[PDB]
This record gives sequence, structure tokens and C-alpha cells, in this order.
Amino acid sequence: MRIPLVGKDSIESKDIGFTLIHEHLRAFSEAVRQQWPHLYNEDEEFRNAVNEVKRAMQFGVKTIVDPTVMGCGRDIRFMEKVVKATGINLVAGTGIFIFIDLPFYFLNRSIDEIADLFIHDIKEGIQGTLNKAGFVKIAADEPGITKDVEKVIRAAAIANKETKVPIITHSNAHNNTGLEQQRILTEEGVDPGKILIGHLGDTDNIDYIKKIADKGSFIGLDRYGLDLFLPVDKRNETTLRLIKDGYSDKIMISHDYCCTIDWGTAKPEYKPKLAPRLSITLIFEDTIPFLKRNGVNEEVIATIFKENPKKFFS
Amino acid sequence: MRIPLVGKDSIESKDIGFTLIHEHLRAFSEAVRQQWPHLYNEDEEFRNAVNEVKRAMQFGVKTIVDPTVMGCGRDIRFMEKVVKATGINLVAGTGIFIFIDLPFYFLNRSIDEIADLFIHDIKEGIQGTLNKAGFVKIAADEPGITKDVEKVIRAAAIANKETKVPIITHSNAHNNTGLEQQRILTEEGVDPGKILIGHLGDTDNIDYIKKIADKGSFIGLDRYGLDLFLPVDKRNETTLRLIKDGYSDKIMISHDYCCTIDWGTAKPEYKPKLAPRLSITLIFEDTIPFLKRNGVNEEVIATIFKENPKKFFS
Ligand SMILES: [Co+2]
Ligand SMILES: [Co+2]
Ligand SMILES: [Fe+3]
Ligand SMILES: [Fe+3]
Repeated sequence: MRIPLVGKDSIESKDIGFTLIHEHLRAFSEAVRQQWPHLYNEDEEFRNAVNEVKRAMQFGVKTIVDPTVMGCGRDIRFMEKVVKATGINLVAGTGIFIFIDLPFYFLNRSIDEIADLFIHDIKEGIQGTLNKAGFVKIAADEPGITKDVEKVIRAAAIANKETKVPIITHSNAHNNTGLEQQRILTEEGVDPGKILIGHLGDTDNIDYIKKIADKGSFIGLDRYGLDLFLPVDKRNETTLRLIKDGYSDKIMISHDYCCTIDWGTAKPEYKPKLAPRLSITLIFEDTIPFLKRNGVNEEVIATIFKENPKKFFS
Repeated sequence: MRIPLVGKDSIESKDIGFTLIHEHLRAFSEAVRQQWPHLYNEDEEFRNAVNEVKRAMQFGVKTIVDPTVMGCGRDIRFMEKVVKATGINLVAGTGIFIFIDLPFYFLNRSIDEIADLFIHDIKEGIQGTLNKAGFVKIAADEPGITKDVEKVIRAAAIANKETKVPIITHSNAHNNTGLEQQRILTEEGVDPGKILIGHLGDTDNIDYIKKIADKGSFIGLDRYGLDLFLPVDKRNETTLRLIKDGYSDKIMISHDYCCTIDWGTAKPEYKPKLAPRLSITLIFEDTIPFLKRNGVNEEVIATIFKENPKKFFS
């Protein structure tokens, strides 16, 4: 049985079904929450996560992959509770989410030591439980590929080669961080088809997106649930274009919706069209209807949400 | 009653007695410990902290100030347990320990919001307890005064003006971060005598140290318990020189000893002389004996370890 699930027995990858590849039940800074618990309400976070997951299931979602890892408040016990309340298939991961430097812990420590943490979570279990990690998550953003960012990428490659689990990335779509992640990983012997380069939906630079897809990795059109770089309308145009041009077998779509997130609220921007309701089901309300009425058939939807995740985890 | 104590009623500053102004019962990365608890042993950390505190008390230490804050694993409940086991007067603080950027939580949040966290810990209590913070801790290092580092400095000034608690800093002695911290704080209306500029013992650049002292702030010769920038022998020479030159009333001495720390072990260096045993009592075994046999009298020791802390907290 291929894929470990939180609070359940492992499943064969062929049985993953309709999958959301990048969603967060919760996201927060470990340090802030430890130091100022008065800012947080776990009961509200729990209710929000359960409600969102239930709504996803009502649209036919069978499996959710949650790439919350170190730096963003991964909590396997919170996750297992959401599973108990919903019955969702939930895939947890391991990894480190940094943009610049590692925590002081990692002073004088090797790439192998970092990889050992990942392999621990994959082979032994997460945070003292028998729930195992099913993928590795890594990140890079505006600061680019720093020394420490590269250390983490190389550690992810070691983990993949040992355990065969895939790698999901966070990138900044407006620099070449995604291309660099793919290059470094494949140089270190990672199968390109075992990599999802994240947040490429944040740009409309189609040639850059296709370049990564052509090199054999999945491309993450994965932030439909954030009011980030690109509006939903323009994301949809980019998604449609890539489908028209034959890239369905590389496309992965998700919301990157955080059922709760601890970030401060940004100044709101109002456009001619009423802002879309951001949630874990926006693609069922907006994106998928938009695609269907623009001529893309059911086989495309099945490819993106079923076949592609199956391959990724195979 | 001026100064709040962990697990005890507050004390008048005049009763603080012989004080170690900068020690850590424990230090670790919140994120690393949350994600990989298998790396840590709280029972060993507890035994180490209790043992060290007891040994300090055997040399006449009455009060320990512990500037462990966000980023370095402050845990008020661990602290209160050490107090119960030892009877030490322990002063806990609030603040943020960063060198570059704030956690993602602080995106779109103001300096006033940051200050509110500090004031919460000072006026209401720490981590859901009635133990209150008695000072603010801030940091800057090799990256210098970044945007976010400056935000935290300015928030500390607001907290001081509202609550009158002093400010302890971490600086890098080989750039001008300490001088910059002092300048920014005093510009924002902080009394220079309510600031301890930390880690100046890391350099032998006496003119730089005196410059900060002359501007009215305490100078931290405060890393006797680390095998860091400067060896103990050279620290001792610098300490003696400053005393000879009349700076006793600005000098604060401590170890910055971490009874446990989670950092990887650096490559050892062996010198002609047997390496000193690093602990929370090294100054009683090495530094203070060295000073005494070089002619500095008991009044100097009383000034540094009793009178200076009294003023700082007055
Ligand atoms: Co991301
Ligand atoms: Co320091
Ligand atoms: Fe994400
Ligand atoms: Fe320290």
C-alpha cells in the first residue's frame, strides 16, 4: 500500500481518487503561537477546517494533500482530529519551509542530518505518532536559492531517493526559483515526474510554465483560494490556454486555501466584478464551470484531479 | 513592588541582591522542537537547569535574569518548575529575537501591534499565566538593522515608555549594531540607563565599548559561558582594563550560559592552556578570582553584580 494517510491505513495510489493536491487545514508560525497563545483560537480553527473539508467532500473530493510543514505549524494531532470528524483521506508531509536561513538549531549540521529528519517522518512517524509522511515539501521565494534553501532542496532529494515519496515545492512565479528547484532535484537523481513545482499559477508567463512542464514535472496552478498575485479570471485564462495547448497531463489545480491563517489582513482592493468567495471549493463554483463552458471535457478534469495525482504518488 | 518574579510575588528593586543579568535555563527553536520532538529530552534539560541554578546559589547568586524570548523557546511553565525546585529569584522577559525578518504572522501588522504583545506580557502575564515580564529583549547581528529588526526596536521603546521596564539587547560586537540599538532607543525617548547593550564582551575594541558606556547605557560583558568570539583570558583583560579606567558603574557581567542549547557542536579548538569549564559559575572560578588578584576590590564586585542591576530595574 503506497500512500500513508493520517488516522487511517495506507492506500494504493490507484485508489487516491479525486484529489486536492495543495490545501492547508491550518497555517501559523510555531514561535508566535507558542509565545502569544492569546492570539489564537483552536476551537474556531477546528470548526473552520471540518466545515471546509465537509464541503469539499460534497463536491466529490476523496483525498486532500496538506503541505503544512516546519515553519507553518504542522500539527499531526490536529490533523487526525479533522480526519476523525470528516472521514477524508488526508496526506501529511515532512519538510522545511524557509525563504532565507534555517533555525539556529541547524548551525554546524549537515545536509544528511536534515534528510534524516525527513526520513524519520516518512519511515517512523510524525511528532511521536505512527502517522507517516507521504511527501516532502520545500520552498524558495523572493530571496532566491540561498545556501540554506539549497541545503533543504538537496536533503529532499536524499529523502526521495531513499523512500520514493514525491516532492511538492513552493516557488515565486516571478523569479526562476521553480526552474532552479527542478534543476537541482533532477541533477541529484530525482525523477522529474516525482516533482510538483508550486505556485506557477501566480503568473501568466505561459512560456515559463510550459518550460517546467516540458522538463517533466507537474505544474502547480494551485492558489485559486488566495487573492494573491493573479486574479481568478486571469488564472482561468492561463489554465484554459495550457489545456488547449495539450498540457493537461502536467497540470495540477488547487486553492492553497488556509481554513485559518494567522497573517495580518492586507488592504482590500475592489474591482468592477464582485470579488470571488475564497474557499476550498472555489474551483467547483468558478474554475471548473468556466472550463466546461469553454469546451474542455470531463476527461480533462479526470486527468488533472485523478490521473495526475495517481502518477505523482505511484 | 518593582520587579515581577516567576512563581513568586514581586520584589522591590533594592532587594534584587547579587544578580546574573543574562543566563538561559534553556534555549531552542520553537519550530524545530514542535516538528521533531524526538531530538529533545525535557527531563535532561530540567535536571541540567536545576543543577546549574543550585550551583549559582551556592556562590551567593540571589537573582537570575533569563532573556529567552520568541525565537529561542521561552517557556514560562518550565521556568516556574525550575523556581519551585530551587527557590531562585527568576526574572522572565518578553520580546522578539530575530536577525533578519519577522515570522509571516507579522505581515501587514504595525509596530503598535508588536508593542501590544510586549505590554500584554508585562501587564497581564506570559503564556496564559499570571507570571509577568520584567524587561524587553531585542536583537540584531551580522545582517545589521533591517526593516523588521528596526520595527522590533521601536516596539520595545513603546513598551518601556508605557511600563518603565528596562531593555536588554543582543548585538554583534564587530559591527555597530549595539551603538545603533542605543541610538534608536534613546531617540524614541528611552532613558539610556534603562538599556543594557549586549555581547560587547565579544570584542577587545575598548574604545567602542567605552563609547556606548559614555552615552549612558550598561555594557554587557556577558558571554563568559560561551566559547565564542573571544577567549576567557582576553575577556578578563578587557574587563580588568575597563575597571581600571573607571567603568565599573556601567559594567554588567554574565555567562550567557545555556544549561541546554540545541545548536550543533562546532569543531573543537585546542590551545596551549586547558580549556575552561563552561558553566553558570565560571565567573566565580575564573573571572572574579582573576580580578581580585589583580587588585580590584570587593566594592567593584558589589557595584557590578548588585548596584548596577538595582539601578537597571529601578
Ligand atoms: Co506556498
Ligand atoms: Co544574545
Ligand atoms: Fe501552501
Ligand atoms: Fe543570550
